[PDB]
Amino acid sequence: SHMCDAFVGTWKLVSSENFDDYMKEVGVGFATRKVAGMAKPNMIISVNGDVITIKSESTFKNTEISFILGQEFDEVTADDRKVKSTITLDGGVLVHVQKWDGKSTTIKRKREDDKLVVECVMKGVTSTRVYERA
Ligand SMILES: COc1cccc2onc(N)c12
Ligand SMILES: NC(=O)c1ccccc1
Repeated sequence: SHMCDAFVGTWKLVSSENFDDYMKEVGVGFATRKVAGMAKPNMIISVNGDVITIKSESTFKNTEISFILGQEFDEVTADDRKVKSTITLDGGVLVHVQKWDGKSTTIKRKREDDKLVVECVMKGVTSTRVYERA
């Protein structure tokens, strides 16, 4: 077993709050905000050795990242930013920091009851996205 065990599986989006405002703060343009905001992604998390893979699949886009904790990687986000990302585990929370163009945003993923709660923060704006097992 490893502690990241509790994240592994297939998850479906069940609620979202403030995501349009988060996207505005990140710099996402109108059309992508509307279509991305409509999406109901599944999140598929797996682990093989030290490598964690997170896939996010929707009618809008299918994305995939694989990474080792603490080891930076380059990521093309669903909104087409080219970012430098680092993901760590802090007290049981996956903490994903994206850097680009002198800006930064942080996405936290945590298990709470039977949910996987995703908190996205850009400056003072937070969006909370709740997933449940598929
Ligand atoms: C991280 O992936 C997403 C985050 C937010 C909305 C999304 O729509 N399609 C996606 N793959 C997606
Ligand atoms: N999984 C999500 O819904 C998500 C939203 C925004 C940024 C990263 C992930």
